[PDB]
Amino acid sequence: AGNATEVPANSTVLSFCAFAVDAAKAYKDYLASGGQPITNCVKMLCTHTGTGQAITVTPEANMDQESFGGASCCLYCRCHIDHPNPKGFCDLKGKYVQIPTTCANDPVGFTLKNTVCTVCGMWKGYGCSCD
Amino acid sequence: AGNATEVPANSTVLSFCAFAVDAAKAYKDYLASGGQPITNCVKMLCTHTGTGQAITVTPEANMDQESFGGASCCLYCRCHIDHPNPKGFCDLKGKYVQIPTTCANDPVGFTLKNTVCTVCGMWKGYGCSCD
Amino acid sequence: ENVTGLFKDCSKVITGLHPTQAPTHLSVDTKFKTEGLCVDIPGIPKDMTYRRLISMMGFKMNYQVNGYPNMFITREEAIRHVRAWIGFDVEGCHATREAVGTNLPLQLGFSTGVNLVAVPTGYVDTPNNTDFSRVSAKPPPGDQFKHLIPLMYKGLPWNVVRIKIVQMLSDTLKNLSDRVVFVLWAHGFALTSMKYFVKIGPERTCCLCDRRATCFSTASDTYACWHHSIGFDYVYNPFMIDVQQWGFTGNLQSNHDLYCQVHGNAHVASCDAIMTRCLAVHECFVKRVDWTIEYPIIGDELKINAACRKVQHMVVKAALLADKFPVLHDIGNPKAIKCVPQADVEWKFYDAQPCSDKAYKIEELFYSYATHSDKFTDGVCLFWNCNVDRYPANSIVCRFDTRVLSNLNLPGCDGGSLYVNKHAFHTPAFDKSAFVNLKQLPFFYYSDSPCESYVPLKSATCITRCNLGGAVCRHHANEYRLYLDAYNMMISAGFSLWVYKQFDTYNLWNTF
Amino acid sequence: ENVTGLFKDCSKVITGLHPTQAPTHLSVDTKFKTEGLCVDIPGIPKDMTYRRLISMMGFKMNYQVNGYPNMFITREEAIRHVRAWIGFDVEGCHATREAVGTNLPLQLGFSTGVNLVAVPTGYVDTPNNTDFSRVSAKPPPGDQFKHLIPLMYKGLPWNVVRIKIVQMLSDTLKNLSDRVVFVLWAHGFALTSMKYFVKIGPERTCCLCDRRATCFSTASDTYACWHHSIGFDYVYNPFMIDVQQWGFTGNLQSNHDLYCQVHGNAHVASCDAIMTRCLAVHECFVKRVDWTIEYPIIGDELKINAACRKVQHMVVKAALLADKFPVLHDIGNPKAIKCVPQADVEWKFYDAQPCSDKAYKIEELFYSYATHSDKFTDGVCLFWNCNVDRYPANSIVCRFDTRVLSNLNLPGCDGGSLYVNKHAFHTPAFDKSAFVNLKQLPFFYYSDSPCESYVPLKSATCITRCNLGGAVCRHHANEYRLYLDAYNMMISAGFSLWVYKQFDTYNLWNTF
Amino acid sequence: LSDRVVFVLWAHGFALTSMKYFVKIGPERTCCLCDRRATCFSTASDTYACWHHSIGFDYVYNPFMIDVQQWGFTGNLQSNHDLYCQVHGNAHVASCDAIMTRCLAVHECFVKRVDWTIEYPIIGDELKINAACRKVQHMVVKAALLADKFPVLHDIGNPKAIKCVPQADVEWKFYD
RNA sequence: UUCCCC
RNA sequence: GGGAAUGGGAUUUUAAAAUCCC
RNA sequence: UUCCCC
RNA sequence: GGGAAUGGGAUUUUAAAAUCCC
Ligand SMILES: [Mg+2]
Ligand SMILES: [Mg+2]
Ligand SMILES: [Mg+2]
Ligand SMILES: [Zn+2]
Ligand SMILES: [Zn+2]
Ligand SMILES: [Zn+2]
Ligand SMILES: [Zn+2]
Ligand SMILES: [Zn+2]
Ligand SMILES: [Zn+2]
Ligand SMILES: [Zn+2]
Ligand SMILES: [Zn+2]
Ligand SMILES: [Zn+2]
Ligand SMILES: [Zn+2]
Ligand SMILES: [Zn+2]
Ligand SMILES: [Zn+2]
Repeated sequence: AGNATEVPANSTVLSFCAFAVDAAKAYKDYLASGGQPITNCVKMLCTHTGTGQAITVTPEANMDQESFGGASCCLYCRCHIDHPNPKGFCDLKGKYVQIPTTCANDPVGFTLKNTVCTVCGMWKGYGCSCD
Repeated sequence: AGNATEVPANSTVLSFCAFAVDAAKAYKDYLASGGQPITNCVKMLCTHTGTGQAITVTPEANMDQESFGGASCCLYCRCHIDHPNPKGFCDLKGKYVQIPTTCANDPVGFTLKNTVCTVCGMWKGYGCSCD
Repeated sequence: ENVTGLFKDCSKVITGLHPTQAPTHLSVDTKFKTEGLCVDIPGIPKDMTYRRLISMMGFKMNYQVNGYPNMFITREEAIRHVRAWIGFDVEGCHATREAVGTNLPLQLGFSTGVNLVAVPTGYVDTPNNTDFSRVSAKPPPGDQFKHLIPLMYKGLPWNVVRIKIVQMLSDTLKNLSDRVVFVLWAHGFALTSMKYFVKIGPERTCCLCDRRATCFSTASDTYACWHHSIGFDYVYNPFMIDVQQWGFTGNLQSNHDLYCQVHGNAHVASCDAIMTRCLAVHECFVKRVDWTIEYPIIGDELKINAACRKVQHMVVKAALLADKFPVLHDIGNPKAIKCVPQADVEWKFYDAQPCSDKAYKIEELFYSYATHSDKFTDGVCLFWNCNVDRYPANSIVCRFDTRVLSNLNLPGCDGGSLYVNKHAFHTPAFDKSAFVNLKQLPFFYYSDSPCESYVPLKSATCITRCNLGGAVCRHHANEYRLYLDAYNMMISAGFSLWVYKQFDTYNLWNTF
Repeated sequence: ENVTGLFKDCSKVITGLHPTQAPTHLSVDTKFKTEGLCVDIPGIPKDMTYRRLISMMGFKMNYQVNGYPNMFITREEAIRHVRAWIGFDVEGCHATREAVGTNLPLQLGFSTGVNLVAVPTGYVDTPNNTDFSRVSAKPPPGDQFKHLIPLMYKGLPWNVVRIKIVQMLSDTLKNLSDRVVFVLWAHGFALTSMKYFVKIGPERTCCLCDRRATCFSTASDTYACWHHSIGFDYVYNPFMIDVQQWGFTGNLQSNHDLYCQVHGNAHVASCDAIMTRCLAVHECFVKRVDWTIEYPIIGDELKINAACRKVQHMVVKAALLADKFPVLHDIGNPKAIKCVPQADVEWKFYDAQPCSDKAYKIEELFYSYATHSDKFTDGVCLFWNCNVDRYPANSIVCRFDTRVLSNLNLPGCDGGSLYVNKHAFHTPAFDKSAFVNLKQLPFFYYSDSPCESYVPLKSATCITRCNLGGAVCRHHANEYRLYLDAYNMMISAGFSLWVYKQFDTYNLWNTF
Repeated sequence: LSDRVVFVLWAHGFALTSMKYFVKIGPERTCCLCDRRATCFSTASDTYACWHHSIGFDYVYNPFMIDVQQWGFTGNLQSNHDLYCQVHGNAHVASCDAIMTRCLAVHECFVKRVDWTIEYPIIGDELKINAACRKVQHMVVKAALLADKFPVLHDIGNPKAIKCVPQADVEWKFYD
């Protein structure tokens, strides 16, 4: 009964981070020790002619970016745990997230380590230019 | 008790259009949002050497037409609701309806959208030679 | 198996239908099927006199259409629209003589308290069109259902029933909400009955105002809100929640009785609707107050909120001048702000848990009369909107009467009430035995401000130094009327004020 | 590609998720999948009311991170922390009627004897977040599980269950160890239940002292030990071992009944936990005492050892001086250390099992009354901490009472107990039928040292030269008090002293 | 409240079968510690007591009862009770059925009209409350008539023409 | 319909 | 696999059935 | 086999 | 009268069956 969601290659890192007090620190430490990134994300087939903004409602990937489904790029949605936001809601779920093609191998880690500039909606240090 | 007459795959749309004020609009909006058409229609077997009229007493399909029972291609006969006809009677029921082969995937929608030619007796734009 | 009970043929004819008459492939007769298709046989003429009952049981309202609202909503939206909650139950009857295999709505009950009995009516399949007509039916075979036996001969045509439903819903909800939420226990038969009086579609606007359309008329295709729904027969775009889907075991009464004792009388549709709404209110609201959820203003909430503060200021300012206690105890105040800053008295604050106040000067106090009788033996105590088992003899108490129902005070669980002013507060049942040590507070106005000037004020309740003479100025003549209106509004909203038995106005006359 | 059962979608909805809402590529519906990727179809809306139960079964805790300790320890390491062992067993219920395919914790039991019932609660993927909420569930089918049917109506919320778990663990373990080792029989559902109340991370320290952190509080983001864990709601960094991985076949009851007759009553969680810990204790300690493994001095161990030494010296000296046996058999002592070197008696030494020394210093003796009753007819036998079925009528015996449980004496297998005093000794169950030829040793003091030297002593059991006078000198008066304290400590620790029936103190009184 | 108990029943068959377990009968007795009617019996001491002195007594002695269904009712208890009352419900629970039975008896005996021919004993504080009501009524009517000087006072619901203040300058009308 | 025993 | 049980009363009609109450 | 609804 | 459901995993043999554990 029921439909499977995950692949065996994610069994360790998702079991680890679902038990930790600080799942972001746990995932960073798992990666630092030679662990492999969370796989099985939802990548979009798109024309790569979009505006290149970080989080959109449509796949808006630039030629230097790849577009993913948001719920697959959130560690807390991936481990089915509480979000550290005060409201408890997700900023990625229900949206499309554009990850640079150099960092597209680990989108879950990228969405943890980076942040979005407010005035342009770009990833800071990746396509953002306001200074 | 009783005899089951419907398939589970039709459970959603038939529950939708039964409650809707405008079932014809509701079906088209259901189709336009990614829903699958109505299945389980009655399909006739014949030599495909008929006259080709839209509605007939007997199966009279052409080479490029397939005959269906008229009760299965009327949306209101499927949803068991009021016909918007002037006296509430049905024009398809008690007759055999001719659906073009390319449109045979959604025979209910074809009967909703299309119309017949009163002076030739066949579908407008789909075989009628008077225009 | 690849079958459903939705649109099931309940007729007793052993044979199927003709290919030109059968609505689906599972409805066609066996004599016509050949290699998965159907072949026209001239030897079997089509039936022109049959009547076949169709089952309306097994609806699935899980459509995802772009411009259409969804009938079933999440629990958070129901908590938001608790003012629109109407419990709903249906008791049914079984088709017996010409058809077996479906149930028909018999008695429809709502949490408002009404029961509407309908003639057993079904959707029969005729060779021309589906006919909505009366069918033969019997009460369910059970002792628990024996009270439904007379109602088989006491029903109304559905044209009357659905117009009465729309009238009752509009008259209940027009001053509370712009929609209706149906609180159901098992939604299957509820949806089967909703098929008789509910229509859906895209969102609309009332034909006479800008409100959301809640009703639809079939005589003329017009849409209206609750306020303009006279003569309208259908409910348009309602919302619903199924309570049994919240992880419940057993039946409705077994779960209601764990939390409430004032509702009973099972298998009556109105009573089960009341039980369903009571269980939902208990499950969603009797835990604690949530200040993250805010409710819109539908009436005199602002005037009530202002009048409560005005009375709380004036009563304490008069009491601290009447007897001049050196120290007072303020209990139940959410935040550490004294009602009268100008008072030369030692305020000491106590509460079970403050509303995240930074000032941690409030002491812990989980009050109970048998435990804290010696806690506040000296000085005047303050219990403003604090609910305890019993108050001591030296208190000043404001208590909300849960027996006063209004637009702000909805019915609650186990005799309590849901007071919705700006948030939702569930208040336990009112008990007068908690006021054995106190007396009802009289009305009086007090002020010390200087004044300078259609009948002038002539009342002995205006305790002012201006009133010591033979006349009172127009400033106090207007402010006394303002405070009289504020006090009247506060006591009309359901608030009762109690003071210690030694209180009197004469000492206030000595404050000048 | 293969899939795993972890995070399985147990909901009964036939379709998949939107590409913006699916957490993985397997969750997205087949509408959008194309060429190994996904497509954003413009017309299809995303679901906003779905409630998808997620399976927490299938965790793998085989991570290897530098700062993070591992939960599953080896049995060589668990033997060193036997004082932290707590058996743990969970009973479960099956999700039903809104989701099928996962099991939820219902009854949690521990070797301490407690059982905690929780309401069936699961993790539900919602379009905003993951909601930890009560879900529909049923007990498993089968006769053996019928006693789980009443437990569906008496569960507690999980926020209370984990508070009670932390309280019980801290109360049991605050005077035994600085950690917890969970003794499990099948770690699958044990881990699935530990998801509800266990947190992991790097090694921390208590907020109020320098002890290891064993508990975590979400309400304050703080860590505490067992002594300071009041109000804490999670167990932080626990350890565990699976006994079934040690090569067992069959079920737990089958393997436990091979060695133990005391425990039973399977399928109750606390009883199964007791059986699991009993089986682990049997597999680790019933074989033989391992002198290579030492244990920390938790409390009063050195005092009890000194008391035992003093009592043994006094009673052996008194017996040898009073009755003048020709030969003393120090049975069960591999060392030739004489407790009284100057006694005019020859000494023989034996061992119950052969030691590593192959010299002829000691002789083998597997004593039983049915085979060695007449081998030591003459002289006296010193049965100090040697367990036999029955003792001869000429013995001085010290025997531990396994029914006196303490911090130094833990429950063992088949009625015995595991006594941990610098080493772990498993002692068989105490029976009073082994002392039918002996009598309880009276408390007394004897002095043979010279009497060269504040309340005067007035007890007649002080067999000394200065007792034959007005008062006992303050040297012996305090030494008698020290020996009385040692005797009381020793006999409170669980040691019982027995002597041959013809022992009398009067023969000592003729020595002076 | 009283010196006896009257059990209000709906079907006295199983009620009597249950009363076999806890009811004793006999000639009329008196309490062992006072001159009140005996309502309880103790088998452990063969003594009789009233309600005030029945600590530890195990039987109800000489009770009375009435069967309401013998008053001409047809159908079940819930059917007849629901014709007049909407407060009580929850049938087949014994306390709820007892409440419904007593409610139906009260409706059949007292909701019709007040019977002035039947008098009841003064159990407590009734005369004080009557005098207090008289004094309060006199004071408030006198104060209102002196303050506002109404031309006519309508003593609605009082069949007697007894003026609570005879000297008031006002005309009086009386109704029933 | 329900229960007990194996 | 073995086995047991399915309450009490009233009324009417022709031992049985029906109705009603508990 | 079990539960819910009538 | 209407309807729903009957958990998880491992191993072996030829998708299915069997065995074992929970
Ligand atoms: Mg009901
Ligand atoms: Mg177990
Ligand atoms: Mg009863
Ligand atoms: Zn997220
Ligand atoms: Zn920027
Ligand atoms: Zn039609
Ligand atoms: Zn034409
Ligand atoms: Zn309007
Ligand atoms: Zn209630
Ligand atoms: Zn003034
Ligand atoms: Zn500490
Ligand atoms: Zn054991
Ligand atoms: Zn001495
Ligand atoms: Zn008496
Ligand atoms: Zn009543």
